[PDB]
Amino acid sequence: EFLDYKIIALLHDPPNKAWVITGRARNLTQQLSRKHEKVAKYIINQLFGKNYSEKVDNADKLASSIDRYLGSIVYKERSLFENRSIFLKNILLSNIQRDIGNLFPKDKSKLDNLILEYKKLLNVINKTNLILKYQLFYLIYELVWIDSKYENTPSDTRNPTHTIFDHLYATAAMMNWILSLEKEAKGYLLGIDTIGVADFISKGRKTRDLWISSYLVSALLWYVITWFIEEYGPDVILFPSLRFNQFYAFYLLEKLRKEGVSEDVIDEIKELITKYIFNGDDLFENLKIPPYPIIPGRITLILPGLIREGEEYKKVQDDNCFISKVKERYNEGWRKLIEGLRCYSERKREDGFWNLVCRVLKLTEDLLQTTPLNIRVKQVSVTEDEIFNNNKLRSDSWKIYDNKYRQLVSEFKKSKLVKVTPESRLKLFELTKFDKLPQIGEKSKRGYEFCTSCGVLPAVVIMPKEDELEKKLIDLGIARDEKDVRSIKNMISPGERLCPWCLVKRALGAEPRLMRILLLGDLYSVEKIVNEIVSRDVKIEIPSTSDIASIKTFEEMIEKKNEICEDLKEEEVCEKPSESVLSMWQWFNKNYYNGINLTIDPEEYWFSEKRRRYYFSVFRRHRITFPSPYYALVRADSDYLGDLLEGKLTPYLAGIIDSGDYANISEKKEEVNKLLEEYLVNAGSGSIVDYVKTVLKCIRENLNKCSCAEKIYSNEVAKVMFRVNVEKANVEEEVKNSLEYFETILNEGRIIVTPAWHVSISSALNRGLLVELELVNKHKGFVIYAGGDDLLAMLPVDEVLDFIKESRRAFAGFGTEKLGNMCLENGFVRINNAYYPSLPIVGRSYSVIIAHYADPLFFVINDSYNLLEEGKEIIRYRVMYNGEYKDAKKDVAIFRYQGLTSVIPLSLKRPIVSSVSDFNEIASIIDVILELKKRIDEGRISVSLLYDYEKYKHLIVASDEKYLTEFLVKDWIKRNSLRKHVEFTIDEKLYGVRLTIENYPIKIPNDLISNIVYTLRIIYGGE
Amino acid sequence: PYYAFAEPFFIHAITHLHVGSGSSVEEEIALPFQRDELGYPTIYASSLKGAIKSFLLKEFPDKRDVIYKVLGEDENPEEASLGTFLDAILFAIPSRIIEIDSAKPYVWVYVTTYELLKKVKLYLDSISQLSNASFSNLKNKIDTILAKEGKNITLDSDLKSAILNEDFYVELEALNNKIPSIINAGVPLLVLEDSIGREVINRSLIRVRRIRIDRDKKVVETGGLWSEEYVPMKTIFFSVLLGKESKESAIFASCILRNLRYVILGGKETIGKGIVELRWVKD
Amino acid sequence: KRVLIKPLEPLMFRSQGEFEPLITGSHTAAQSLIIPRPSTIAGMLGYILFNKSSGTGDWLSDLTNLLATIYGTFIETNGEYLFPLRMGNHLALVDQQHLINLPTLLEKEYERREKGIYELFYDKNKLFQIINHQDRIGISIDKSTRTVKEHYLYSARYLAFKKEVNYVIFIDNDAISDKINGKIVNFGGENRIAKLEVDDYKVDTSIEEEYYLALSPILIPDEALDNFLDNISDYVAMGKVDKISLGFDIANTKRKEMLTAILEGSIVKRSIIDFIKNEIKNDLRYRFSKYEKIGYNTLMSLCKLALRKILS
Amino acid sequence: STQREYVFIPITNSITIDVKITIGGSDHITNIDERGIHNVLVITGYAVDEKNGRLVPTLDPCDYVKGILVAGTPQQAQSNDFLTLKLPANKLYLIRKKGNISDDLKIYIPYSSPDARNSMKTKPVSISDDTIVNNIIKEVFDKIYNITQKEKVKIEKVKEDIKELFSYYALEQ
Amino acid sequence: STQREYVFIPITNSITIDVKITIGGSDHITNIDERGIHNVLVITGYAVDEKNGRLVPTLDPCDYVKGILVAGTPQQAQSNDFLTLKLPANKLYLIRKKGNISDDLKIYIPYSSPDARNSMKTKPVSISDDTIVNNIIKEVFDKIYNITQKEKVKIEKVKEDIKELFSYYALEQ
Ligand SMILES: Nc1ncnc2c1ncn2[C@@H]1O[C@H](COP(=O)(O)OP(=O)(O)NP(=O)(O)O)[C@@H](O)[C@H]1O
Ligand SMILES: Nc1ncnc2c1ncn2[C@@H]1O[C@H](COP(=O)(O)OP(=O)(O)NP(=O)(O)O)[C@@H](O)[C@H]1O
Ligand SMILES: [Mn+2]
Ligand SMILES: [Mn+2]
Ligand SMILES: [Zn+2]
Repeated sequence: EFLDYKIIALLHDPPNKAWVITGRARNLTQQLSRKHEKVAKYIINQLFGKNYSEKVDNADKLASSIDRYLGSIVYKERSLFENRSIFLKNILLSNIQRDIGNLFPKDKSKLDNLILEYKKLLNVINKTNLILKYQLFYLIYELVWIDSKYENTPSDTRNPTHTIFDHLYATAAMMNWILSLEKEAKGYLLGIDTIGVADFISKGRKTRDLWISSYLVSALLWYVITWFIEEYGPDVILFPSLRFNQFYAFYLLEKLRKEGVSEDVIDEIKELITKYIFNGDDLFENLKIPPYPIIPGRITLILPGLIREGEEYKKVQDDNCFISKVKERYNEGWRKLIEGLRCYSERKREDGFWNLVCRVLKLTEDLLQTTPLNIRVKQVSVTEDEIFNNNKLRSDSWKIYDNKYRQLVSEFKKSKLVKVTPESRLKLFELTKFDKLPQIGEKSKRGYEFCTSCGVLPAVVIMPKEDELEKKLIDLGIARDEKDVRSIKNMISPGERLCPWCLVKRALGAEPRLMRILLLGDLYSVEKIVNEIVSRDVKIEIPSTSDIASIKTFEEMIEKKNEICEDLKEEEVCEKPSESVLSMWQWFNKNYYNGINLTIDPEEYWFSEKRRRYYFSVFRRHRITFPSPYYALVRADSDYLGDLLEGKLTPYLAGIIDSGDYANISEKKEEVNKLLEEYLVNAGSGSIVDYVKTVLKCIRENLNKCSCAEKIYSNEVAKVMFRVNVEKANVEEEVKNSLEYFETILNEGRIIVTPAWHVSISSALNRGLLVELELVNKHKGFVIYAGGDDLLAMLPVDEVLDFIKESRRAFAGFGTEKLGNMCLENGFVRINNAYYPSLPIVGRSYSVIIAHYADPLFFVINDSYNLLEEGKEIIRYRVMYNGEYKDAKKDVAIFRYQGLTSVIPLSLKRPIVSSVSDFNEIASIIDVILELKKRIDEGRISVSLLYDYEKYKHLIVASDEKYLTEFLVKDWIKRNSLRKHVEFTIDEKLYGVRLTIENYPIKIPNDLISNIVYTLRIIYGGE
Repeated sequence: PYYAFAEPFFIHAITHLHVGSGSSVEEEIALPFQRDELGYPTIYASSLKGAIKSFLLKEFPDKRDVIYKVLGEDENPEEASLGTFLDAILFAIPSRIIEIDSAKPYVWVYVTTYELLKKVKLYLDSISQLSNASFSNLKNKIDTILAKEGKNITLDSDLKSAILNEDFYVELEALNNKIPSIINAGVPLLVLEDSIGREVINRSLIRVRRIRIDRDKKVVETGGLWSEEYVPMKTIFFSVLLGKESKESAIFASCILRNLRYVILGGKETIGKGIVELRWVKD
Repeated sequence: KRVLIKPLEPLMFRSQGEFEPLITGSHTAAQSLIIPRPSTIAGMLGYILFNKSSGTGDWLSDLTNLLATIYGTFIETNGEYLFPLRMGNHLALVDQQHLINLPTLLEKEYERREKGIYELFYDKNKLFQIINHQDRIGISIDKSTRTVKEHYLYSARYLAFKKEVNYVIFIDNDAISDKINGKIVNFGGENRIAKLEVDDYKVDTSIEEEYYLALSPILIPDEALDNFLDNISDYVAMGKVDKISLGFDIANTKRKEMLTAILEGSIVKRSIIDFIKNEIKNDLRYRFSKYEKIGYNTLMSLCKLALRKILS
Repeated sequence: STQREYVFIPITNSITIDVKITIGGSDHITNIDERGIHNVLVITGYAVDEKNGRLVPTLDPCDYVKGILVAGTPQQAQSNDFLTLKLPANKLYLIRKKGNISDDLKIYIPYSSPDARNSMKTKPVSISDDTIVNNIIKEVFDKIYNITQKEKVKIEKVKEDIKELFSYYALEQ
Repeated sequence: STQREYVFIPITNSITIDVKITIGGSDHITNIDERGIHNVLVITGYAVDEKNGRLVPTLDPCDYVKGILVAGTPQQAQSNDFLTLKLPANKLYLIRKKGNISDDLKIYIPYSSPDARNSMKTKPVSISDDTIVNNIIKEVFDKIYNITQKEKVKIEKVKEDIKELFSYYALEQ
């Protein structure tokens, strides 16, 4: 029968739930006639009503920790543990509140005017599609909320840990269970993990290969969840969230274009998408795809144990249904993409390259059957035996998630003990032993060739070396004429051997609009899309490493538009933009109509061996700094975000509390006790904090149970007698359960994770991602994969340090720029009065590879990943928390320049921030290196500075007084001089910091100032 | 057969040398030398073979086919070279000596560690009783020396004490009574404890700053300053050339290797940083 | 019986495919395998024992026409013995003792087990105390400019041994032993050299524990592939499964055959053994017989020096 | 918590009953849910003397005992000869843990004399004669956990895993 | 033929005495010759009691006891509790094999029965704190082995391997 009654779960709480409760205006009372239920009933003016007997009695009392962190009745009272104030605290920090103010919807009409846009954006959806109305409303609930300048709301004022919507969007997650448990008692946790994503991104020769490999990861994982968001509604996903997802917004308005809909109401949501889910750009319509891969290649689902094919729902019929479903859907998406590619290429039997692609696809189908990217799927079951005392909830049922989630992650960890590579799946023994491989192209004189892009797979398309191509490309089978070589030679450089998979990658890179075969899925035919693409032809320019290395050269030619052009005037560098080619590279996109043709290959003009002397002369005659061949590969991964989703404290104390320290956490009782108690007592807002801290004192030093339940109770009973209409109290059960909660928290040693925790972390991850998207674009960078926690960009070697600093600060919500529509504010993310949380507790590491543009991207990406993996686990730098010099592991920045390495600690504080004060301390060492590089460039210091610190280093690391070392560095600089009457000293927190390493080939100076000067050596070495 | 005969030879630096490695270390030098696994200065076999092959192609242009056969071919490189060089390993480095004793005046001395001699013996043991050319006396000398590992040993001397490289006092002791010199340059050799020997050695290397001057206003250009590292003149390396049995390998060993004293190794040759004298251990 | 391979200098066992300046606007690079594949040792020993009148087809035919059942390679430093150990993307050298509690360690519950294996690969690992990658950048020089050619630059992560290191194989026939004694060979890629010394030894073979250490890449016969990659948990406790190529044959100058394999250092569950024998045809059994003669399916157990083939 | 005991499962049937319990505690050591024997206790370093059963301990960790933590009290007529152990109960090497133990347990373990009266040499043995598999299933496996023949109409999966899920090292001395 | 003895090595100096007279027997198998503590052995499934110095087993290969095999009879006033067994020397799992295998082995093992009373939190610990470790030289390495400091001027490297070649999981309670 028809189901998914979670539209009732999404409007579960009133829009003024913290203004209705703790009334300031109260005018809404006398002009709309329980306190917060007439409000939730007047916001239901579209669809199915409410059932306070089915949803709120159990589910909302399970989605958030607030119920367990308060107690069933005080979390339900609305009236006892009160505070006339209102705040909104971070989830990871309970110190930084937010002034909320109130110019919210205050009237029966100025709120029905929110109902106006809830109407309009839900009036093209008939009841034909029971889902699509919900599938639409779910996303833009927030969009229409914030489009009106209404400040967002805490979860509820007794515990402002959570916000209004994550407490509302984590309702439906548990609602899946509420609906699949009332019937046949099956709940599931589906987890999709992609195997060898790093090695996959590592395979490629050009940046377009990397970019569409990351896009293949994201699209092949978006395909499988297309069905999950189309069947069980949207709220089936926890990681990654979709509250601010570009992929989901794109797919949503495409599904809106389905069924037949005017292009006149789709714009009313497209504006909310371009404005908030994006940051102003509408290039995702002129590109017809989402511009960046954002799907994290590892995803968690909250499923109800149901299915379709009974014309309606039905209890799932197997223990292994979802696994088979998702594996088959994954293979299905892959083969649909490859067949749509075959058809799009057959649509172009001309152009040479497309013709060669056709010619070799038909030879490699039975090899191209296999997907190039295996996935791991693990599930976990839960039934009513585990949740209910046959009529109600249970005690230790609230912890059932924190147990099943941990079981799931445990099996993920165990299965990750064996890595199988996607190449091991193929059958090649006979194809290599017995010459069977299709060798269209040249022919190897050693059996077969290896793919130059892949490295392991044999090569199908072999390209002759650049000595005479046409006289070979034509007598061989590559090309047909002279015109088609220029288009084959346009994508496959001479000498590029290609395996079927990497050749398919090249094919997709030719026009990356075939991705809509996967990006949408389930929605249009595999041929609708090929027709759409062959109709509106659009070419995209993906930048090579040569384009990134030559960024400032291009930039300095466009500020001499004709003053440099008249010199050449002939070689199409300064000639017309012929077509309307656009691209995802924001700097390329914002600088195209500026005189100079940005689509030239620097490997042709100033990186060539027949030219570049002419171009050296041309640049000499114009004050053009001749380009460096180096670019910055900047990678970054979050610190302990796995443990953080597991509610562990290694995110909070990185290096102090090892992950191995959790096996028997009985040892490090002290730091966990300290910080957890701090967080808990600060998580409250109101007189409730007294109750919780005195409970904690009753938990202090194994004090007592059944005894100290009076001092805490002589205030709880005081509070229930402090009102006029209380009904019943079982304080015996309730205060005991309240102490049992914190006792479990401390005994285990981790904040018990509820769905609201996950959706809050995931939403903040996506929002920080939206911030970093425009931070990369602020520094002429090219994103290969920026998804949430991690990042993989390519920037000039010039603004890598600036970007590192500002990115590591914005990850913690500390910045001064507006980054589109998003104006981050000291730990939060302000979006036009909406204060969304951030991750100011999570550290973040950073890898930087200064690479020559001709360096093989395989080893470059592999070195980047291996640094960011080995080093963060393997390095220890001095830190003090609680006033004691301890060690620390994560949250650093490693640099590498063909042999030089350096590490720059990013926090030097283990609760990396705990006050609003320490927000500026983040990346403080980096601005010092930036200032010092600001002095070296302008000719106030000599680079001899970077070769002269060794002599002072002996003295200074054996040195033991502060101001002694102060003067010592001051005079070391003052032999290369910095200034007249010196003004730039090192800030005296940098000394005594000693970096250790667990005996690895990564050699490093044991001190932070020598590492600062090696970072300067590495940055310069690439300029 | 299959490396029948071998030729070990000494690489005596006539000028300073700089076989470069990019910026391949974590020191303050920006153009370091090629480093061993022990951080000592080494010459890779690629560099040694490439330089020697280039030199021989220039100065024996008629023997180009013999040289191609022994050392490889530019194109049609589907014919394995029947000759090979081992990595050149530092055998001895000159050091400035302020000697206190012996009544004999010395101002520089050859210095080694026991790690260096260990690798030299590794090269040497793997040839003699395996191949057929017999120079066991050198191996016996190196074994006699390696016996005393763990104490600064002087060789062929009466020193008993010295300041090395103006910075290190060391107390020496003769080996037994007397021994044939392993080098023929009449200068004492000292084998030092592997810990003070490497400080002395890394103070014997030449680490210079260098400057690019603005050609008109005679000042340094901004950022036109870097560091380089030369192995000092008179330094000695040690390598072996291994020959697979063939006819033109005999031509190599007869016509060519018997007229090779001086070649050019490494780079920065306009500075004059590559001249080398090859002494074969056959005299 | 035992053959110690003593490298005289850094070595290069190339892990990947193409290493040559094919594309003009790009450098080339390479990374060495920590342990040489058994095909390398086999081809070296054959080169030492070459005949000019045999085979010429299916190299392992006339290769095995000279060898015994070579037993997989491990690391001896100074009489000490180290043994590979492999995880997802990880590879660690450990000694005999640290392998004992490994079966029970992987069945410890979540946090205990992860802490255990994580300490096994970052505290007990003795690799970076005895072997480190020595990056060697090389160039070619055009004799017209005496400068570098266009982008003819290459990296090659060599294998530098900080102390004395041997590679240890065991060989059955003794007439082979006293004909390859003291041979200077071209052991590995890009022309590096190693020495061979042979010493007769004694280690037992017939052992069947629950688990095993793969001292060599276990080759999977490509007809058991899908019958293997659906139920990976049944045969390997931890390690890496990878597509490999058997190398490069010298007499015929071709690249050898690509097969799926279980890389050395992976721990296999005894279920593997019969799973191979019961899922291979006699015609493929004849091929894999030779594949084992050269040394590819070698198992040691975590209790003793338990040398064991798989098919044989 | 509870107390569990020490049993080897060879081709021998002499281990029928000295564990006098049929229900025990709310926790259960080995459970069976139509996939075979689960929660197998593995003991490393204790050779067996299968006839005149008294497991003489060895020193070599390359022998094992595929035992079960057999539920209950050691008949309260033994342990003047046995050993016994109250573990923190994380140390027991239990195969394929189905449930979750709260690491609290005590284990009584039979034991024997070192047997210095003949050269020690153990041999590996597996469970032969699947009919004797069935009969040891009868004598010992049935009357300890009686959910077999209760819900189990599937013997092909519960009697043929014990085929080789239990292998040991017998001395025969 | 001779008989050997596997004396424990905890953080404790309860290893000052195990045998009556200095050396006694004819030959020893464990050797200290210039480059390592050869032929040491590691017993598993057990644990050491640093105070009340004896063995206190805890059965899993996760736990292990590292002891040296010396030729002596245990104090002549005990071996009511000291294991005395005999193995064919190839179940003798020796670490760092260097010497000669005897094939007729007899061992004495310092050990007390578990006598379970405490929750045996069995915690490993290094062999370090050089003040503890240096006085051990001529009473654990020259009270039974006069061979060192006779020819050996190589004590600190066979000290380097002392720093690691012993490891266990003690009792602590
Ligand atoms: N959409 C994406 N595109 C590219 N890279 C991604 C994407 N999502 C995640 N990654 C990266 O790929 C890895 C994903 O994690 P993971 O699932 O462990 O793959 P892995 O690194 O290969 N480890 P494993 O799955 O065990 O093989 C991380 O390094 C991410 O930074
Ligand atoms: N619970 C989780 N949910 C979603 N993605 C996760 C989760 N745990 C880890 N990942 C991602 O999967 C990969 C796991 O790599 P890993 O490095 O172990 O994660 P991690 O928590 O960041 N550990 P580390 O980066 O070393 O501090 C990374 O790409 C993570 O972003
Ligand atoms: Mn991370
Ligand atoms: Mn990681
Ligand atoms: Zn490829």
